[PDB]
Amino acid sequence: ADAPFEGRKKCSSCHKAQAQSWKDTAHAKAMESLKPNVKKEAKQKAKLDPAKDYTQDKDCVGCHVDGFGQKGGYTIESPKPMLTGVGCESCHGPGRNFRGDHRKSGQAFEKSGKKTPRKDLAKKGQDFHFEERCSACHLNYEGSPWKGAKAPYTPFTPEVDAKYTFKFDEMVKEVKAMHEHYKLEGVFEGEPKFKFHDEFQASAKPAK
Ligand code: HEC
Ligand code: HEC
Ligand code: HEC
Ligand code: HEC
Ligand SMILES: O=S([O-])[O-]
Repeated sequence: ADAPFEGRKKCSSCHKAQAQSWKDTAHAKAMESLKPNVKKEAKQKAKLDPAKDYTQDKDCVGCHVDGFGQKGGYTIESPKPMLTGVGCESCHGPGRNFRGDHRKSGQAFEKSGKKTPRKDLAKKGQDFHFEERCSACHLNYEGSPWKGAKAPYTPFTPEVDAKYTFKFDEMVKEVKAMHEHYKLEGVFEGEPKFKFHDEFQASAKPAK
């Protein structure tokens, strides 16, 4: 089983606070990095060509868009703007099947306070762990600590520069590059629950 990708539109329409915050992160602008003459210095350090247009190179786009190589995902032949940049489904998982449960569950909660178990969403493909997905992009290089590495690899590795060292427990809390967290009403409950969920909700900004 597995759900296809659809893009950021629906998620963004119901979750405007996260979407507006996400919009300003490096992830949202990931495709701009593949354009000619952008990030020239970093590209030279990694021995890449600073003037090359890498926006349609299959050795690069896969980690700068949503669901490359997966059903419903971004393709160089049909590069959907709503799948351009590392977006919502790249971390939360393809949403085709679970976004429907977010709608119905939210309606049920608004009408009667009924909560829905996270177990139902995980069954529909939602990710509440994240490590593996971040790793498929950030730790995808030869000999990396992550067991799933396979080409094409990311040019940006600790070997190129120590700043490219990725540690999940640290980076997932990187407030300068992850979307801000906002308070949830509590529609969903139970396991699997992200290990830092309560920590993030206790420190979250008001839903407004
Ligand atoms: C409106 C019809 C929604 C759409 C479209 C999507 N989501 Fe949703 N989501 C919705 C509700 C009413 C809730 C509960 C909010 C609350 O206050 O409790 C959610 C919740 C989430 C969560 C949090 C899950 C948890 O562990 O508690 C996430 C991470 C989330 N939604 C993500 C998400 C994504 C990526 C979507 C696009 C595929 C998406 N949602 C669509 C309502 C709606
Ligand atoms: C591939 C589809 C990715 C997934 C999944 C995740 N990240 Fe990522 N991240 C990716 C790229 C291509 C970039 C660079 C964007 C650009 O063009 O500039 C990034 C960047 C970050 C950063 C900022 C840079 C840094 O400080 O290291 C952070 C903090 C980051 N990414 C974190 C992160 C986490 C915690 C993820 C899983 C929840 C995650 N990323 C997934 C590509 C991809
Ligand atoms: C996933 C396996 C990737 C492939 C294939 C490529 N890139 Fe990407 N890129 C990836 C990550 C995880 C990051 C973030 C690194 C960090 O920690 O900051 C990036 C980042 C870039 C950047 C920005 C670098 C910086 O600002 O210092 C550029 C310019 C970039 N990537 C270009 C690029 C090109 C041209 C690729 C094909 C040759 C390419 N990347 C592939 C992950 C992945
Ligand atoms: C990986 C780099 C992510 C991207 C891209 C997006 N989100 Fe996210 N989101 C991420 C994490 C690790 C978490 C915490 C999980 C938890 O259960 O605590 C979240 C959480 C949310 C939530 C829950 C409420 C909140 O924390 O604000 C929502 C509604 C949510 N995310 C929505 C969302 C949307 C619409 C995105 C695309 C614009 C999006 N997220 C991208 C990691 C990542
Ligand atoms: O519909 S409720 O989750 O705001």
